[PDB]
Amino acid sequence: AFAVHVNMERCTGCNNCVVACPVNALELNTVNPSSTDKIYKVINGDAVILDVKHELCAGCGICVDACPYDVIQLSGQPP
Amino acid sequence: STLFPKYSKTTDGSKVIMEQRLLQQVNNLILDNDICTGCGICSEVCPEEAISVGAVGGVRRGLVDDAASIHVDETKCSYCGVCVIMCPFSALALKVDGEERLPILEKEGFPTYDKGTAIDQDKCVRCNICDDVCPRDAIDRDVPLFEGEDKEGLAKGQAVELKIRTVVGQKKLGNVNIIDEDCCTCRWCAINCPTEAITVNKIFEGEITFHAEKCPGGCSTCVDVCPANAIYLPTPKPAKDMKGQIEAKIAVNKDFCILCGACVNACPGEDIIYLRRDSVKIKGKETDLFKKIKEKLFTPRTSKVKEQPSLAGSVELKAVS
Amino acid sequence: EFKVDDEKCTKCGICGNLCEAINVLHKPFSPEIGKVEGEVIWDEAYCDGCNVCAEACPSEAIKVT
Amino acid sequence: PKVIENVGCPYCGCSCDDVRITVSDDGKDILEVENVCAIGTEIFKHGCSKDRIRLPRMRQPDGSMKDISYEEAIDWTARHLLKAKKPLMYGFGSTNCEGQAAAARVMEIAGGMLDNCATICHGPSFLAIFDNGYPSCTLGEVKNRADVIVYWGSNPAHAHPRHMSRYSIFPRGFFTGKGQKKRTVIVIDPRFTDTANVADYHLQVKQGHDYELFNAFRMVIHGHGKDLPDEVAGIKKETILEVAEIMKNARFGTTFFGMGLTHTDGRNHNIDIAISLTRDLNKISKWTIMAMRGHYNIAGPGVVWSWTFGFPYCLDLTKQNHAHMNPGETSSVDMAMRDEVDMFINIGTDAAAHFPIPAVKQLKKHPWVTIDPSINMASEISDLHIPVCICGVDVGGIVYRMDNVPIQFRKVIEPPEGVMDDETLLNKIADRMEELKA
Amino acid sequence: KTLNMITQRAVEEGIAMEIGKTSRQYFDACSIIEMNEQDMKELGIMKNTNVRVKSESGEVVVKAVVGRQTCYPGLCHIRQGVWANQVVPPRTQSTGAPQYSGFPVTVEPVPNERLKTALELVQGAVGMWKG
Ligand SMILES: Nc1nc2c(c(=O)[nH]1)N[C@H]1C(S)=C(S)[C@@H](COP(=O)(O)OP(=O)(O)OC[C@H]3O[C@@H](n4cnc5c(=O)[nH]c(N)nc54)[C@H](O)[C@@H]3O)O[C@H]1N2
Ligand SMILES: Nc1nc2c(c(=O)[nH]1)N[C@H]1C(S)=C(S)[C@@H](COP(=O)(O)OP(=O)(O)OC[C@H]3O[C@@H](n4cnc5c(=O)[nH]c(N)nc54)[C@H](O)[C@@H]3O)O[C@H]1N2
Ligand code: SF4
Ligand code: SF4
Ligand code: SF4
Ligand code: SF4
Ligand code: SF4
Ligand code: SF4
Ligand code: SF4
Ligand code: SF4
Ligand code: SF4
Ligand code: SF4
Ligand code: SF4
Ligand SMILES: [Mo]
Repeated sequence: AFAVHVNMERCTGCNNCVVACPVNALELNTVNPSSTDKIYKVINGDAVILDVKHELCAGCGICVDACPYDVIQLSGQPP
Repeated sequence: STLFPKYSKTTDGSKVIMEQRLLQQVNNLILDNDICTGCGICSEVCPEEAISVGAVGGVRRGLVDDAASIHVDETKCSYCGVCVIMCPFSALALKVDGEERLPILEKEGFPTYDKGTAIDQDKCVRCNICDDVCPRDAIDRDVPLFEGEDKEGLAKGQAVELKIRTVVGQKKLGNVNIIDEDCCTCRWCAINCPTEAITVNKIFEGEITFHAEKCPGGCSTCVDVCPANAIYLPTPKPAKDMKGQIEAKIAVNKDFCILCGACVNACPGEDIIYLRRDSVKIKGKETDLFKKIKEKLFTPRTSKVKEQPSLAGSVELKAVS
Repeated sequence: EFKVDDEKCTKCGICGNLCEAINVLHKPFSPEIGKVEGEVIWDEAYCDGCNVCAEACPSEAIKVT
Repeated sequence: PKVIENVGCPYCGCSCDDVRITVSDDGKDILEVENVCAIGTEIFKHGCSKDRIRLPRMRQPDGSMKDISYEEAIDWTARHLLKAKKPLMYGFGSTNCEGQAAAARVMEIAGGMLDNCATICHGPSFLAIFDNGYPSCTLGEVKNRADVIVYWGSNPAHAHPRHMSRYSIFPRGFFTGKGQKKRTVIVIDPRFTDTANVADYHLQVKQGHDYELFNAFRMVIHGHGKDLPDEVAGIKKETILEVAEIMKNARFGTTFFGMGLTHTDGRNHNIDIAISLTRDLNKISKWTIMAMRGHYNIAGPGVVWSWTFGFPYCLDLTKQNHAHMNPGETSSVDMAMRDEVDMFINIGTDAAAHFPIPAVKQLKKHPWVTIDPSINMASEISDLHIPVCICGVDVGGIVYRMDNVPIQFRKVIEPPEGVMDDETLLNKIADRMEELKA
Repeated sequence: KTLNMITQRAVEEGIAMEIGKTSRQYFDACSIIEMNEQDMKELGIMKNTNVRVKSESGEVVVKAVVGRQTCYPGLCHIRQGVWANQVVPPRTQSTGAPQYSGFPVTVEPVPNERLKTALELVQGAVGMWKG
């Protein structure tokens, strides 16, 4: 239930934070999908986090490790 | 107001030091963030409900800086030291004045874990397998280093007691032990020891199941955070060998799983993992507090997506009936 | 000359820790197999007829000539 | 608020077609664009502009630039194309495949030199394809099967942004359900690029020594790799052996290359040693080279002129009944150097900006015509600037992806009242030339 | 000093051109040297200061910065565009691909000199610089 922050100023729209998030990958890549909500979607060229109320993230670091030009900061402390 | 109950929480390098000042008496709950494994056996056990669990996967992978695996509300902590006794990999220590001091053990008010380690030195042969397979750095083998990788400990020819002919019996140069406060009872070293000379017994008993058909693929957080490296990504078969069975996405080795719980705390999935412990193995008699702690540790649990926002910044699992 | 018996070898380093000819590579440990498995590599450029490592092996896995 | 699905982003070789546009109520303003990268977002934001060129514009004696009618511009271009002796038409990187067919017809009538951005970009690669072949694959193949991925001399993070998230690394395919975590990504280039950040290996090679690197790899593959020197091209022999072992054990590999190979010493020999390496690896594994084509339809001129004249680029259409091709002799830059031209036509490119300035100086001695939708350097040093529709925003058509798979682009905005598209324009030029009876 | 050099891409550069080749965004994105920190110290180049990149086939005054994409000691880099092609040598080696990456160049710290805009560069190379 952590909080992710995306630096819009250096986001290129690469979409490798959307493809690599394992909560996004739940809908289409799971047998009998449990939850179909998504943290990121690239609207107007930058990654927007729809997870406003910080309910779905799990601090995995797959998205921080994925962005090619580090731009996603993961906060492990309560918002 | 009044100042002297000074509550402080400082991140001194890799140790998160949580402190309570007085004029002359202090209290230091020190968490070593290089050894924590993200299990919650410190949050389930806290009598005073202060320790919460944080971004296990990120911290255990190095992608998080402003947090540790666990957050302790040092205003609520009571410095009992139950967390220090009940943490399987000793990554929490209590220092009262300046020394590691556990009053509850000094008075025998709490049982401790019976990891039960031992290496019958009349059977071990100074092999190198047990140090090699150990997931944690807990095998202290004290052996002179022969020509392999270094200058001779005695000599290649003195690694074997030879009269210069025939060998005289047995060689066994040195001594090998297991740092009992670091072993997590994974049993990689007992299962793989050549001469069956290692005696370790798992602290927890139960069963863990992996519903592979619910893993969303590229999320090897469970693999990355498992302390005892029980988890694996089942290797994809080659062509002309797949035989219509495609592959599994994740699985576990029940021989090495120690029922810690880091996998469950780290998985971002919904219910891929099912964890349930049935019996903790202790020495020391018992307590009503310990019965409560058994009841808390033995409730089955599994992952969850979309937990409540009011507790944002921590983990909440699913209670399985 | 040299010959190991992979049938009766446990991949214990006590054979490659002695001679500078025997280098024992343990390929990475994975719970897949749950076992230790590697290879023993012997080079001519360093041997001798010392034969100490024959009986230093816990098992009788090594015969040399 | 009229959401339009399945649009095409007209910039990089990826030809991404998973773009969603929310066009305004009147169908002429783009409000929000989803699923596209920034470079693309800006293309659409520019296409939906309110203040854009609508009529041609001529250079008067005073040096200013005043508008003229389309028929007058067509007359000008037709008369000049016929009066010239060896005109050169260059560009075609950013146009539909009907735009690259109409141009072929126009210059068939004229008799000049017809050429595209292949010469200055991946034409050295084609010259290697001619030597050794092109063992390749479509991109869904690497999406659904690839176990090892090599980015040799390329930089997808900044060249093709959503290449990694669409085709190569992160997608979870069919036989690659585990996603990234079972893909081994090797990136080779002297810099520590963002692709190398995402990668798992990195072979930081001295710039220019890729031929020696490839030869080392191929000796390893052919089996007696012990004869390698201590280090090769700055890469250390043990790392070479590591990557080579991974490549051998790959279930299905794929190599991508770019300017690191096509713009350095031994332009085409780097590419053909790479192709030789791929053909050698297919002895024990499955490996497929693949070129990181730049513009959307830059593989469009290749195929269209392949079916029309048999030659992808550097076309010598002066004999009027048999064409010739020799890149060292018929290419735009070499002809500009040896002042072998008489007229330069800027169609779907920016020659002034992206050519060497000695070549631009040599070319400007002659008349200069630009057919672009918007102002750029060529349209600022040209003699007349004919507007044209933008592919994928004002006009649809076929485009050709990196791997020669035809994507069908859609139209989202109607072009400004008056502006025509290149196929109509080139056809009108050809009709007028035939009217002038040559 | 010989200081081998390459010319390559960047997303900010692509973004800039699609904003427009004559825009302040394009100026800022392309007029850039991305060299090594060790080389900057050894030459004597203050970070973020104009510098004279002079190869055998031209010359250009370009801002000198340090790039995240770590160039090893002895490498330079300009994002491709007007400024880089003011200095790219035209040699093709009978292939039609000019030496776009890997040509020697000397670098001279020359602050207090302005940068030349894209229009000024091209229209002055041709001889059309009205403004
Ligand atoms: N220093 C350096 N310079 C280089 C290179 C390098 O590596 N280093 N690489 C060289 C290579 S790889 C090439 S590709 C060039 C690339 O450079 P270019 O091929 O010139 O690419 P753009 O400048 O983006 O050209 C886009 C122009 O075409 C217009 N356009 C878009 N759609 C259409 C259409 O449908 N019809 C028409 N008629 N016009 C349209 C666009 O508005 C724009 O004016 O860079 C080259 N220059
Ligand atoms: N934002 C933006 N995107 C673009 C373009 C653009 O101009 N701007 N251009 C488009 C077009 S026209 C092109 S052709 C494509 C091509 O783009 P790419 O083919 O992917 O190549 P580059 O982006 O120039 O980066 C090439 C990499 O090779 C490295 N390199 C340089 N020399 C060597 C060498 O000698 N050996 C090795 N192993 N590596 C070397 C370079 O450091 C660089 O890391 O991008 C397209 N995408
Ligand atoms: S940390 Fe994991 S779950 Fe959270 S947004 Fe990133 S990839 Fe998704
Ligand atoms: S991966 Fe990074 S650059 Fe790409 S969209 Fe996500 S935040 Fe932006
Ligand atoms: S119980 Fe687990 S989480 Fe708590 S301190 Fe010990 S290792 Fe860390
Ligand atoms: S010392 Fe006791 S009260 Fe404090 S965190 Fe540990 S278990 Fe909880
Ligand atoms: S694995 Fe067993 S025999 Fe080998 S060193 Fe360890 S205790 Fe001794
Ligand atoms: S039980 Fe596991 S952690 Fe303990 S000594 Fe053996 S291998 Fe190491
Ligand atoms: S497999 Fe066992 S030891 Fe590993 S994380 Fe899961 S419960 Fe813990
Ligand atoms: S079990 Fe959890 S950590 Fe492992 S792959 Fe599935 S979602 Fe990811
Ligand atoms: S030869 Fe003997 S000591 Fe050496 S690896 Fe084999 S079994 Fe172990
Ligand atoms: S015979 Fe002696 S010298 Fe040869 S490998 Fe064995 S121990 Fe080493
Ligand atoms: S990668 Fe290229 S085609 Fe795809 S959205 Fe980005 S700019 Fe457009
Ligand atoms: Mo290109």
